[PDB]
Amino acid sequence: TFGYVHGVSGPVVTACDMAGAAMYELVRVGHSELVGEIIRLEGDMATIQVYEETSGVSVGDPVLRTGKPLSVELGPGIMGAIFDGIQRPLSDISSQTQSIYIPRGVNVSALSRDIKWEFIPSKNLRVGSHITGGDIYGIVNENSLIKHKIMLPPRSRGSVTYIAPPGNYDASDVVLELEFEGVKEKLSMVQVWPVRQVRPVTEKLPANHPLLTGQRVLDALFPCVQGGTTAIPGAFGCGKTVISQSLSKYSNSDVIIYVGCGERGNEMSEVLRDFPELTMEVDGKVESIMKRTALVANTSNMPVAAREASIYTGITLSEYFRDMGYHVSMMADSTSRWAEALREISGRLAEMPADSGYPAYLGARLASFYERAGRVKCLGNPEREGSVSIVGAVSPPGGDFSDPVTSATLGIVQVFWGLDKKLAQRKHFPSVNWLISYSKYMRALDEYYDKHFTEFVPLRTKAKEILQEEEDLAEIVQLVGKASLAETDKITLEVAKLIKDDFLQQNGYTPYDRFCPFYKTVGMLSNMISFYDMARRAVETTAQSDNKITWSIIREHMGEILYKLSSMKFKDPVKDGEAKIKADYAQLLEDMQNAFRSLE
Amino acid sequence: QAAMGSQGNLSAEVEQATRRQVQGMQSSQQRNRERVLTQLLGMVCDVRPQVHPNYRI
Amino acid sequence: YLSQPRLTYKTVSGVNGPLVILDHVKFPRYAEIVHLTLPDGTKRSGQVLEVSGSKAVVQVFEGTSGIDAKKTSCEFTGDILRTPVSEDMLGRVFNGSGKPIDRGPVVLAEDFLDIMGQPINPQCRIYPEEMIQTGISAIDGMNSIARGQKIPIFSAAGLPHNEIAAQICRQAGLVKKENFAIVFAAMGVNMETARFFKSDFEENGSMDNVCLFLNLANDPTIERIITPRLALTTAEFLAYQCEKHVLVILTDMSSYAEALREVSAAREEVPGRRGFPGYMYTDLATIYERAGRVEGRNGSITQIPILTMPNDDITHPIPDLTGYITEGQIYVDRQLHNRQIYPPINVLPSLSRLMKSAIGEGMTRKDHADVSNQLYACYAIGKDVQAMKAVVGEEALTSDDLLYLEFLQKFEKNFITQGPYENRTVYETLDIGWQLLRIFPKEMLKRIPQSTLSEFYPR
Ligand SMILES: Nc1ncnc2c1ncn2[C@@H]1O[C@H](COP(=O)(O)OP(=O)(O)O)[C@@H](O)[C@H]1O
Ligand SMILES: [Mg+2]
Repeated sequence: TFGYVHGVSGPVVTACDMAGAAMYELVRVGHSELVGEIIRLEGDMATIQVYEETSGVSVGDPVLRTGKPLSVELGPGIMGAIFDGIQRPLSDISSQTQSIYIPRGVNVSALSRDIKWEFIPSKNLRVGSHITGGDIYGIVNENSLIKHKIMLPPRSRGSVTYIAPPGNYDASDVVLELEFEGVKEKLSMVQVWPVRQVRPVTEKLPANHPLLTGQRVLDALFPCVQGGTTAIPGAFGCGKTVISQSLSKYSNSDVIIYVGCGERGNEMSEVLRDFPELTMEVDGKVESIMKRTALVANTSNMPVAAREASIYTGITLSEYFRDMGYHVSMMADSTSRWAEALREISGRLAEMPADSGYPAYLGARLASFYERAGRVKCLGNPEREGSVSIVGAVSPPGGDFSDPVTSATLGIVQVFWGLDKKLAQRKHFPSVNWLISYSKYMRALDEYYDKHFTEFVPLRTKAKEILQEEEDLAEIVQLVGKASLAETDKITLEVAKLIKDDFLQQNGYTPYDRFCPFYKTVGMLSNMISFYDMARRAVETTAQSDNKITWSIIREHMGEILYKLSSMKFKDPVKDGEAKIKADYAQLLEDMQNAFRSLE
Repeated sequence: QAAMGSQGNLSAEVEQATRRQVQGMQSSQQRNRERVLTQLLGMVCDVRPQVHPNYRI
Repeated sequence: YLSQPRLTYKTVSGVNGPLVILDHVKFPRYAEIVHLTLPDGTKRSGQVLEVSGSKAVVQVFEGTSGIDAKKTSCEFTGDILRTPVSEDMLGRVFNGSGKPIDRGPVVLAEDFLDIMGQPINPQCRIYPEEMIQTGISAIDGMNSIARGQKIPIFSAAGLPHNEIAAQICRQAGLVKKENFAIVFAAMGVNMETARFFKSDFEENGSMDNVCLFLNLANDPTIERIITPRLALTTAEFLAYQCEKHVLVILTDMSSYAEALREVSAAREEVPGRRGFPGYMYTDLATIYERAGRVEGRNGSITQIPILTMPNDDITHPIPDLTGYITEGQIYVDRQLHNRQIYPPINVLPSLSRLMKSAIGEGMTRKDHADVSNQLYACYAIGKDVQAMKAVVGEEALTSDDLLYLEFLQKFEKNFITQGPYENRTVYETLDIGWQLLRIFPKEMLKRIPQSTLSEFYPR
């Protein structure tokens, strides 16, 4: 049942006497029992990808062959917890080893077996009942936010022979006993699923509901949807991590799985410190955010091979909660660090590289990762509906969107949130380019917007036309010097500035811009567009008369309106609620109309 | 001139403080030297033969 | 401990570049250190970068010139490069191999630590929430330094990045209105640079709290990629075992990257950009991420990994991959230096990721964040106006544009220009900020809410 180490080249270990080993089986390499996964088979020798540092591993060290593939434990005890790249809890390691460093070769259960969970059965099953994969036969109260559904694993079925009455049970007990054909299966609350296999669904459905983001841009102009996939290929300093944190903090998702794959160590500590201090009311009660989030840490200075396991563990966790009827919006803040791991391993493997040193199958890995997103009808008789969204960062070198990872990613994801380093240098955050970005879900959400708002869509269109027209003018204005501009064009240029400075950018570290409720975004946009139309009309109706209302006349006459419009961001939605904000915006519209009547 | 004399005698204090520390160090280790020799010599005399953990058969 | 005698081999199979390949080795261990003696008595060391069966590939630190095939004698230590560390390393000067060069004795270890180190458990890592007062307005105001932050200075050949680092070493304090142990890795530099820092540390009267590691331009290029780890390993001992606050400065990190690139080429590893290894990022993270505070212990490590940007190319892999790992950068340039501005720090392309937590009520002054953001807006716009005026002429500008040129001109001489020994407080820096911001009318200060302008703007 053992092999022996033949050689070590770093993250790749070669072992012998493993004739019966299959690809993508787990192994334990070394006397510390380091976790690895078999990549290649050459005769009776196996090539092992090891997720822990191989320093100190000797030729001749035993290799334990484990039949089970890389897998994740799924059950109660996930929410609020932080895991490493292979599903080992960091709070349990630190509480058991008393160290500040993560030891190598730690064999710790993913989900604690000491906690006595409060379990209630569905009350609809009886002995002799027929249960199928995905069925829920009880719920565990992890906390007040997420109700943890105990599902029958996929590829399992049979007749019920015993169901645990309501009471206190731990993860080592038996909750459900079922039999199929003589063979009997005893299940606890924890199921095991290979992280490289896609959990099966009844039907993949179109995404027809917004994924609310606490941002003005990245929502009004480039919507994301529940179940959709997007990329943020920002250069260093562009603030893509802050966008990811903002989406996690303030969104309409039920569960967030945050994967720090190659991320700075300070970022995961930042989350653990800040998140417990955030609030999200449930039913009149104030609750912490961490009860509905979970996160995986595989930091930049951790084993590079573990970056692949981290990504697959994250999405597998996301699917698990998707199956329970929750909307999941996971985000892996790197992607490039995963592809980088693939390159380093491919090098050690002496494989023939493709574009820029990356493996030829880079696109294959990204395609199969992102396609696990989507709104689905779940397996299981209870007819759940869920989703997994994926918001993945990319780190193109130099900010040049030409590398194989950015290029392949853009061919897969349906929403492109491109960031511009030259906007970040100006602290124009979020640094969204708004010229190269796009969202392919605009048509999907048009029905939603008409149902709840109506006014939003024509405002979105006019805003894009103004910003695009300003860019078309900026190209020539740089050369002309604003000498040949018509008065109708100067209005576009200055209103476009108004939009850029007050609407597209917001300071996510303030009490007023940390979250931007949609009604506020469309409210203040309506005012900005209403100004555009009234100001453009004012000159269009007077240019041929005996006095033309040039920009300098409206600018001096309505300077107070331009200041009020710029102040619309400083509304503090937590202190001043919807009623005051809408009434305030209505007053600005009246002030504009009255000033225009006195002008024209 | 005042500064040079101060530096001179400041150096004398440095030299005098150093001699104090060196003699104190010698006085301390003289109380443990014999115990350390016994512990170290035992570890040398205790051979402890062993076969490499990875030797097969 | 390791009681078994170590084995000595004369079984060298062959030599290929910097790599000496041995055969007939008993149970080779990966990443173990080998000591070898040349036929002429020269002693050298190297590390096993690959094992396979009875073979092992040793990368020799000093070099492979003079390595024989029949008379070369090698012995395997049986462990990884664990290095002796002690508290009294402060005040000592070492070479890039960890040996003393100050005519003192070898290190009398309190323990032996793995030079590769271990990753700090992110659950016990505590997010930095204290600010360091560098005394430089260009930093303390608009790009604050936190204790536990990683902030390199991006520089270019010929710029005074050595003077800025030296200045920071002496006038780095706290804004709580403190003696930092400095570990300085001088690698890939000439004698005059190393002597400059060594002399400055003595001139500052702080040498008893400074540990130096020197690896000069005329020293082996392979030792240049362990010197940072030697510095950081000592820093980790001091910070996390003895609760001493440590400031670690790594000199031109580009000499690290170039030394690594040479190793990457020698080992035929997969290149990424500009010939650097595809794993350059991972290797840099091993160096950079050895920083920050740890919950339950009163120490910290702050890093300033200054680096030279080849050809002032901010997208060069060295500053690029560093920019992805560290919490921003200070960035100096030639446009300021060529005008005799010191320190020549250009705030526009700079940032501090931990700065947002560091500023404000309970840390410095409540208007800190507002002053910084508006100064960035006004400075960047002034630069945009210069780009315009260079073509259209001064006559094409209006009063809204001239104000930004007035700000830009006054900003660089009042805010950035200081001098090697000008030590300003963070509060004085903000006061200066307001003096410059008050150039504009309230309506143009669009990054600051009226709830702040009404209190501070009138003065
Ligand atoms: N949306 C934002 N709102 C406010 N400040 C931001 C925003 N995005 C970025 N920043 C600022 O700029 C810094 C850079 O963002 P960060 O996410 O660290 O960059 P990266 O793109 O490298 O992940 C942040 O630490 C913060 O100070
Ligand atoms: Mg980031």
